[PDB]
Amino acid sequence: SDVLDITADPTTAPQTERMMRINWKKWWQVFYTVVDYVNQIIQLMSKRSRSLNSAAFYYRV
Repeated sequence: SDVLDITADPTTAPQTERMMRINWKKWWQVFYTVVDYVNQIIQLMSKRSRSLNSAAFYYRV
């Protein structure tokens, strides 16, 4: 497919190892996503100077 775009797909390995690694990467990716999410709030904090009511949205509800 394409000009050598797909020339490394047939690893032909129906093994639980790689599959479980994908399962682990799914958790691992969202684990850094939840961090990035909070990090984004910290970026928002810069555009929304004085984010006391924002960060403490818990008590705001």
